[PDB]
Amino acid sequence: ACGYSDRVAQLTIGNSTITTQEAANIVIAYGEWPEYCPDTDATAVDKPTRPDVSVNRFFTLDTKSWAKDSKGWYWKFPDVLTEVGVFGQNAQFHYLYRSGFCVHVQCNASKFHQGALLVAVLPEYVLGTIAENSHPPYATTQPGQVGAVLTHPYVLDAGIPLSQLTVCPHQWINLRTNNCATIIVPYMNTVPFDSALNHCNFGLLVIPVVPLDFNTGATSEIPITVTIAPMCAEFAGLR
Amino acid sequence: GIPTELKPGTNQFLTTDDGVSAPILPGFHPTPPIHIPGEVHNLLEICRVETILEVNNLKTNETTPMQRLCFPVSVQSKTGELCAAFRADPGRDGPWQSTILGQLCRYYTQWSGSLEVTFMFAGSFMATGKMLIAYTPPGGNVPADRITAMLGTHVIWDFGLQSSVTLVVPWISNTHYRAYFDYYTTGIITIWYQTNYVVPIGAPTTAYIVALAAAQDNFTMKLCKDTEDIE
Amino acid sequence: GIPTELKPGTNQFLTTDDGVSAPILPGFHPTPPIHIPGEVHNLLEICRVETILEVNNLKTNETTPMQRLCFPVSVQSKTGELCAAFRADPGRDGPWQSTILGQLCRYYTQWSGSLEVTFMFAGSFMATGKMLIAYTPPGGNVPADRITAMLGTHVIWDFGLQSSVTLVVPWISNTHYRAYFDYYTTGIITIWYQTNYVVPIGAPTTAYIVALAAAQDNFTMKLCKDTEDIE
Amino acid sequence: GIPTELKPGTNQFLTTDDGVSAPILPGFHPTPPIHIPGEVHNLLEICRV
Amino acid sequence: NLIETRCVLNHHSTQETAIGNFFSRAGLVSIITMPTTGTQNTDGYVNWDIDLMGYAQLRRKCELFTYMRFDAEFTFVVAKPNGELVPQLLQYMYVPPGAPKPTSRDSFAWQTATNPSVFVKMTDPPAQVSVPFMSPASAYQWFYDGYPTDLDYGQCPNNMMGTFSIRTVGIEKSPHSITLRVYMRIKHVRAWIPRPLRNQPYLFKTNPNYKGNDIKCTSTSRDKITTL
Amino acid sequence: NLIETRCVLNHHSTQETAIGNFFSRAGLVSIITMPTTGTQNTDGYVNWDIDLMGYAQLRRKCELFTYMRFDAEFTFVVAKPNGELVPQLLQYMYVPPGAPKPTSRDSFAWQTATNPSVFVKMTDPPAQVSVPFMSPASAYQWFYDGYPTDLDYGQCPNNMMGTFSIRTVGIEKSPHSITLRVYMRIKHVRAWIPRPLRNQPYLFKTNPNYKGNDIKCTSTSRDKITTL
Repeated sequence: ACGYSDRVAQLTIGNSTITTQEAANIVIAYGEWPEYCPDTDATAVDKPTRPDVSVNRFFTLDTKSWAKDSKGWYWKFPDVLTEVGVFGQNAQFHYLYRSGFCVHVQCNASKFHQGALLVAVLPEYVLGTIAENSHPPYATTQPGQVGAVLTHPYVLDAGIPLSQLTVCPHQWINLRTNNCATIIVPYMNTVPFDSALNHCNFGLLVIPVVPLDFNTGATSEIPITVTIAPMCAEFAGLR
Repeated sequence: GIPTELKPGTNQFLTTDDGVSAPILPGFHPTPPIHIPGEVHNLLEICRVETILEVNNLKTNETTPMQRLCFPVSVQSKTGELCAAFRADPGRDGPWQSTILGQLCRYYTQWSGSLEVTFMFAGSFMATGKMLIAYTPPGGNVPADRITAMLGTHVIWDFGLQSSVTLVVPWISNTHYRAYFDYYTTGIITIWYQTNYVVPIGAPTTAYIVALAAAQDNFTMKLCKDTEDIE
Repeated sequence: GIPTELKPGTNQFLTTDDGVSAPILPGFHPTPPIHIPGEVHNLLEICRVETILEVNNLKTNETTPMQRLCFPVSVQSKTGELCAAFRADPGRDGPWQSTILGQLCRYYTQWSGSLEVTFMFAGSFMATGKMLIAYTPPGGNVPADRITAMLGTHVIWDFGLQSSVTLVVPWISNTHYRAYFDYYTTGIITIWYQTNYVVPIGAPTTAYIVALAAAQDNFTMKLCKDTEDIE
Repeated sequence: GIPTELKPGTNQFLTTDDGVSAPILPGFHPTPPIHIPGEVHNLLEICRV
Repeated sequence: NLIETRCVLNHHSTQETAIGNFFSRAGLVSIITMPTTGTQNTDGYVNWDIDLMGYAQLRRKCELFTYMRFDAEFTFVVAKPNGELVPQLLQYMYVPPGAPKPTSRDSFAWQTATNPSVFVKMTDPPAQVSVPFMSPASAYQWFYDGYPTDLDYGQCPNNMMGTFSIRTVGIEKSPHSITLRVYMRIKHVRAWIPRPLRNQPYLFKTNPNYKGNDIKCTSTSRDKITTL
Repeated sequence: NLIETRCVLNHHSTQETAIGNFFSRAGLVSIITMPTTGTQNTDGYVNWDIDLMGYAQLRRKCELFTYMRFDAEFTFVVAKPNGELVPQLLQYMYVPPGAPKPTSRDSFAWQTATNPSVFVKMTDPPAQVSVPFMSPASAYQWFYDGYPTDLDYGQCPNNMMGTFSIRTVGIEKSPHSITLRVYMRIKHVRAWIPRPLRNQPYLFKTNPNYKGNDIKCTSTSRDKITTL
């Protein structure tokens, strides 16, 4: 997506402004643009609230630190912004929710660092455990803003090969060239509106496939910064 | 009534017969469908997607599998020495098993078409050097030295200029049979060090290459058969 | 004769198969029909009819059931106190069981649409006062006091001006399953005393409210299933 | 052949079923009819007497 | 319970709530048993008058309307009491209304051309037959607020649909016991004048009498009118 | 082996790789056994909830996609345990979702008109029936990253397709033991959002849990990265 030899740009959405290089090397998940839900009898008697206020803006999550031994990270949506800002209180008072997302993963490293991260979106990212029977805890199924760390990245903590994660909307971040990925994700579900608190429509994974390396003396931890922006977010309280 | 004569095959149940059965619930109107992005129509759509090849599938890796996803290059390696080698056998065992393509090939008996393998270099932006990629056609002698490989189908890849390069396996075919033997017509990809790994002071002296592969458009398969990948 | 092959399903009797049987009496001409007013074509025609809700379904009523048909308001009640409360769950047990709608819902597995509840005040023409009706959306906290209820979807009803008022439940849904649990998305209607009951000398200090309810046009149901209402 | 499925009622003999049976004598040409006055078509003709 | 998740945001088809779909499907309306010898079978035959108010399930459904008109499809599922089938020839005879019913295993009734009969082997697949709209009136009526001429109140004989007489064929009695299940399906339904749904247990087939000491409430109860 | 001769120089048909052809063919989805007397048969009936995640073979094929929509054709191949057939009348009843399942060999459930039932003799050719798309949602989903309200995680009840209740007809128990094979064929398939192929052995029907001590590699190994 974004790398060296790209004109720096300053994008602003609301009271937020991020400086990120303009690289029209964007990934549009499954080939579709986020849109406002088609008509349905439910919200035909109770229109869906479309708070364009402080909801359609740049939420920049806390920066994660990538070291020589990091295993990878993952966040669940919409969970990640459930405990944050007006997207949070807007996603809690309303029974039904629906939205899309512009996801922007970004790195800051020197040219003497090396590594490669795979950024992918996996719809309905259900997790497993080592096992006896025992469905994973609520603290690792819905990690929140902080996100969670993969324990067995090779099988994505779900018994499926990482080697095949690319059949999902992905984008590589090879420190050698580009330092940032961008992915546009549209709403995907078996019904127009779901609960923003019960179901997590998908997961964002950032797994280092080629480990961070550098010579002793250089900053030992590379910062990975995730910025999220809801697109065409709708809420239906039913009243 | 109408004079009819029951012919052989009457009363038989063929698991592959495609008939029409009585609807168990005639009054039921199934919930109507909506739009869900990403609908798949043919498995080949999936096969055209690059997945990671486990070229570095060593017996010593098994306990740290994450290392199979990429192999390395380093300064110790001398100009002209062989870096890695594997053949283009999607269906068979080996590196291809990790790819989505090789996994789907097991679900079929025959297949044929072109393949494309992509190599990505992950090392420091300060590193430079040239690797030689060579495809040895089916029924051909694997290159002995860098010089012979150069005389065959090859690609001089300078990762100081391009961080990635793609090779195209022109044509492979398979006709899986029993006696278990594969009528697999397939070449051998060989990666050579054209130059040694060059790097300045301050940069890692060991970097990694990631290999991705996928079937091209002309790739097709026939005759289904449940896999042996599960138990 | 015509070569035919009997396929699986031959000789079976499916209670839901819709075939054609031989007329037992071919020469008989059934008495012809005439016009009878009130022919019904779809059960939903019946569901759109307001029936009485037994909001006052107390355990102490059972022996004098006629009292369940209406609840009361009085002077003793203080401004702001909760009068009554029930949820909008047609299919489930409770007040809705008395309505024609709730009875027909048991004859189906799924349903969804809007509902409308009407409140009628029966007290002396000399009485006046205001009641606050509030609908708390599904998955919402039932109002704690009059003031919070007021902040949500509500209706200030002055029975000194209107003897009747109608509220509309925007949307309810159900997906009845077993394990017995209802995937019932439904709100809570709460009736509050905005003002106390005001009346002059000579008029009863206790009057009654009657509650009627019905499904709106967008209401629909699917998947039949014999009820559990009889034995 | 043509895929058929025998439905309930197969092999039954209904005394009121009105089917077609095989002609026992296909080559026979029944003596042709002539005019006989007084043919009756409906019993009600008799009831009006 | 009341799990408030998974909200159906689409309207379903109205076809499902149509009178026809509501009264479709073949249901069991009777179970005749003809043992070799026991209580009521040194006879060798059975007379089942076609009765709908048999199963309270279907009865309640019909008494939602005052008048109804329809055709009926009958399917005869027979076999021995344990489910086994044997090469037994049976005869099912439909005795219309106003016609004489068999009074013995060999009455003349069984030979009467006007009583349509269907012969089938217990091995053959279930026999199936359709009975039309028999009433002399424009519709069957589950309620008659008059007298057809007291103990004959509410009784309307114009709903009489006929009788089915079952028996094994042959001059000698059958060696096998037979358990026959009669299924009925209502075709081409038409209903008029909707009425309140029965909320009291049924006491008799022919009348709305209800237990007047134990009058059950239409709905369940709760403590306070505010607790929910 | 790798015999490099006989090279297929023609492209095959793409029809073979189409979602439909990949999920066609009737496969065995269940084997119910009803012995005269043993462990679970002093009952006389069986309740098999329709389950696809039964055979890992078909399950792996489905979990290649996130959402799927389709109709299902069921064929009932029954006979005694040794392959012999006898004149036994059987009944297969489909109990939709949200409907009450039989709890005894003679529950009222077996008479409920709304539970479609098919009666067939073990001698008659296999019974065949088609079940539609039951979910209240637009598609079945093999993965739900939420909770339907922990121990109820990943569990989506909107995939519930129904139950089949088998039993011999007749008031007395059947003298014969029955072994019934249930075949299912997926019709009109539609799939969405392709995902990685299961590479770890399955541990449970209802979740992706995998043995975390013995994590198997997607591919076999070799000595050097140059030996081939």
